[PDB]
Amino acid sequence: MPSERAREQILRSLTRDLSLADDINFKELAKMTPGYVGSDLQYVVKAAVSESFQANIDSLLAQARAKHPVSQPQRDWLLLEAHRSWPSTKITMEQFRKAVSLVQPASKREGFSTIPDTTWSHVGALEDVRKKLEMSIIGPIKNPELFTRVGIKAGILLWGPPGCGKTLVAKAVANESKANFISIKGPELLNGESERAVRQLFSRAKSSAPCILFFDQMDALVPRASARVVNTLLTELDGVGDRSGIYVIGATNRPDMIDEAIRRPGRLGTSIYVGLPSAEDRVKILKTLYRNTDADLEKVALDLRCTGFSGADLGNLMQAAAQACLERVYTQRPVITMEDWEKALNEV
Amino acid sequence: SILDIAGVDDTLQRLLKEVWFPLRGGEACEKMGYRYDNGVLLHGPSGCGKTTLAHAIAGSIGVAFIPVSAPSVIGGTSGESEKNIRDVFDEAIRLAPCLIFLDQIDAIAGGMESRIVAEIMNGMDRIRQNTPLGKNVVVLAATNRPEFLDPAIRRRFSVEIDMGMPSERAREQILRSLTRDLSLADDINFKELAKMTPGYVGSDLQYVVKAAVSESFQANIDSLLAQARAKHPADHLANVSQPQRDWLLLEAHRDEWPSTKITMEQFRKAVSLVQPASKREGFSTIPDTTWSHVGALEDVRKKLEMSIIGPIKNPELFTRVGIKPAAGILLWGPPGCGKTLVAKAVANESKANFISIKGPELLNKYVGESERAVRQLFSRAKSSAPCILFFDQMDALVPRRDDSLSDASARVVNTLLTELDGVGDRSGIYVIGATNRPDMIDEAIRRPGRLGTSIYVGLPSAEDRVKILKTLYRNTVTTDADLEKVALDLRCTGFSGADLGNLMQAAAQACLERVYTQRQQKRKEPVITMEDWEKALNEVKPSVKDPEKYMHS
Amino acid sequence: LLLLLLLLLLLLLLLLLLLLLLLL
Ligand SMILES: Nc1ncnc2c1ncn2[C@@H]1O[C@H](COP(=O)(O)OP(=O)(O)OP(=O)(O)O)[C@@H](O)[C@H]1O
Ligand SMILES: Nc1ncnc2c1ncn2[C@@H]1O[C@H](COP(=O)(O)OP(=O)(O)OP(=O)(O)O)[C@@H](O)[C@H]1O
Ligand SMILES: [Mg+2]
Ligand SMILES: [Mg+2]
Repeated sequence: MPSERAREQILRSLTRDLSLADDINFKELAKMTPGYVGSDLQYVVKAAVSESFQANIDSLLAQARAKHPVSQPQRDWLLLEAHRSWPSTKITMEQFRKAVSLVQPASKREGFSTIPDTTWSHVGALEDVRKKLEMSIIGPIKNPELFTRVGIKAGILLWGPPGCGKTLVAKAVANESKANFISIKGPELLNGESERAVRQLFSRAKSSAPCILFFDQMDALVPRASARVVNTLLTELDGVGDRSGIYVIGATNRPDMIDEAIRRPGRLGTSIYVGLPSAEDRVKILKTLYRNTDADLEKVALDLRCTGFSGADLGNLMQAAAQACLERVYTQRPVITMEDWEKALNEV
Repeated sequence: SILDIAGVDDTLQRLLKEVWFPLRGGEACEKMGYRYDNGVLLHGPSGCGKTTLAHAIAGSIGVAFIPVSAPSVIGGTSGESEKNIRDVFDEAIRLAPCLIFLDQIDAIAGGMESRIVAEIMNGMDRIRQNTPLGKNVVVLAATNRPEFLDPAIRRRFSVEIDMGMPSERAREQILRSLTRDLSLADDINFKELAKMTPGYVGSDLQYVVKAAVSESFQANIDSLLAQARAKHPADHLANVSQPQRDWLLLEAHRDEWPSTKITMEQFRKAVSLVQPASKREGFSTIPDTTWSHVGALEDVRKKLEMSIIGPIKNPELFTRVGIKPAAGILLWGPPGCGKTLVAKAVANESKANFISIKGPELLNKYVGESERAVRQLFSRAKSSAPCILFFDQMDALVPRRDDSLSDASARVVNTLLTELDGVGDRSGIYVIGATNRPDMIDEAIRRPGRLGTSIYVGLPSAEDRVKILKTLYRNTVTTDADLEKVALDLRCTGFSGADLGNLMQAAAQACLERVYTQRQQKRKEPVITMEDWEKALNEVKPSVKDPEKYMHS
Repeated sequence: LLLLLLLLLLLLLLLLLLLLLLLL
């Protein structure tokens, strides 16, 4: 991808003939668009110009609504049909900031993402996992030449119950080391075109180094296509992380549903168990769902029954309580009460 | 006119700043100094009002308009086809600003065929060149199949407007707009009409109005028929059915209507008579099974009435307590216990659209067509939301991905897994799966977002069999006190729902044998008696020999 | 010009099922 400095020229080149403003500095909107490319910055210019022309339309409607005292969009066409001028404005740097958010980068269609904002504060527990991560993936990124002292010279594996932050852990890892993050699903890769996508992921990562490739549900990609996807992946997991800084992270449920060749010294290293959050973490996990729609939350969940319930399994508890909540409403003829939770702990 | 096209408020908002502006306010672009290369493309379901909207907008903008029909381009010579196209892009440039509408573009933009596309694509570049850049020329293309367009052309259409299907608020606007020149009653609730027309498009709502008008004239036809009958004393009254006589009576005169208004009862009748275009193909008829056909299974009924039937009827009441209007349920248990019965009751008691898949019905022998059937399965399920997808005997559609699976069903399991991921929480699709061997179904199908809800339908208890036997006997017509004794008998220890149905059939057959001998000792009404149940209990054994196998999975 | 009916080819590529053998 174009570098942060290189994107300044593209923004300036497209807006060469556009009436700009002194507040527009081609450095602020460049550092906010890491994954944007030439085809994406093209649409950023288009959105801002159209957004600037929106003032010329809204003002024009005001100039026509006064003359003549059916939804609003239909009224706009009728008002402008009677007339059948336009002040020359300039693009505001504020509009450029809004136009950036409106335009979706094309790297999302390919699965590429910029540096994640998630840190270890968002995830819970992992006091022992963090110690291991700062030497396998996070470690040999900030120090490309310090690990040469001990003569060490390509990725790790993650496993555990589903929905337990395994994707969240990978995003946090890419943030600690300040590296790009590419999360690609297993079944989505499977398309004889499922082998080109394997090389494309590594080729994109190498051109945007440093980067981290996260293959969630990797067991669906290389279970044990039988000798095509599993063979192309091996050729890319060998020359990675030595002088490139890329480290592939894989996720699954158990460390046996993937091929043996993947789990070897030189391609994938240690296997880390992620899941079963502690009581402190589950306080915020339960409050995460209740936030959208604090007394009973720290009591009904921190008991001795909601111990083995994972993050995905904790959603069932609220839904079962919600189902009983509407049961009480009907028998008395939309608010979750404590008596709704008591009759839901033992049915989940 | 614009008044005649409604429910497109979102679409009309984009067309104002993407078609209207670079055709009437081009001076602002000239001052700004910005070329407009935006190729506006209209796409959506067929019948959403693409052709009508593009002609109402054209008449309102006021600039020169060049209607183009793809079939009319061909004149009768290979070189003449380019002559027609070269006479359009030149005319628009010569009469700029102008609007070009390429209606049904995919008909000539999927030899002579390969040269029309080249001429069309080159003509758009000449627009960007031979223009003052302050008098833009916009080319508008409409098509219901955007995927059939040549990538050399669809790349040139940066702006794509997906009209989609109207929502409840939008369908109310369409219904009011259509019934604007008609005489109406006071009971007509257009908001109620919009609620009970899901998956309808503008054309379908036009049929509903058209269907209601015919019902308003039904009373004016019966009076016309009665006059013909009073003119012909007992004519064609023998060997001719009543509908045939009506055609014959009205055929006689052919030479010789009070102005009534449409009521609300006729609008409800009109909706039933109109089948939306989205439901023409691929949807199953609603089952005749109600909750009165389902005996006991209260625990399963409560889960189904709170995850599927509930959210469909009250999407707002359930979403207040964090119950999203979409679910995935995997019914499992021993055979004959009611997994298919309750799924047929849910489809009938939810009043929603129903699609049923009978095992490996989607598999095709050609490359890709087996996976396209799965993708098309969820495409029409979204367009007719809320919809219930019932995968019966699902262990054959998503088998365990072992070494002996072949690279043909794995490509279908992966496609089905991705489609279940694409089903959103507020999508409105309720997927139900049923299987009696959960140990042969892939474990990846049970993740959240996929069929993560499991409901176990098992053998009835002794008290439970009484409810089931009463339900079966009631729907076929001993009284009810004897049914408790039969169902509580120790000989029915392992009976499932099907076994109780088999028990009732055995008693019915035992009645006929008694009746047959009864009518031989009198000649030379059949009612199932308690003595018939006595010999039916002896000759019926449970079908599920080892129930522990089906619940240890 | 005259429009002609021409004979062409197809891709097809049907997929066939197979039987395997196992050891003791
Ligand atoms: N929003 C709407 N309001 C009123 N009438 C509508 C609306 N949408 C469609 N109609 C009516 O339904 C019919 C739609 O025909 P039209 O040619 O516009 O469809 P289309 O979108 O071009 O699709 P296709 O070309 O695939 O048939 C017309 O009779 C039109 O009057
Ligand atoms: N709870 C019940 N109440 C009433 N009838 C029942 C009940 N359960 C089963 N039956 C009877 O048994 C018949 C067959 O049951 P059904 O086909 O629903 O079982 P199933 O779980 O789908 O079995 P399979 O796994 O073999 O498909 C029903 O059509 C009905 O006649
Ligand atoms: Mg049309
Ligand atoms: Mg069944």
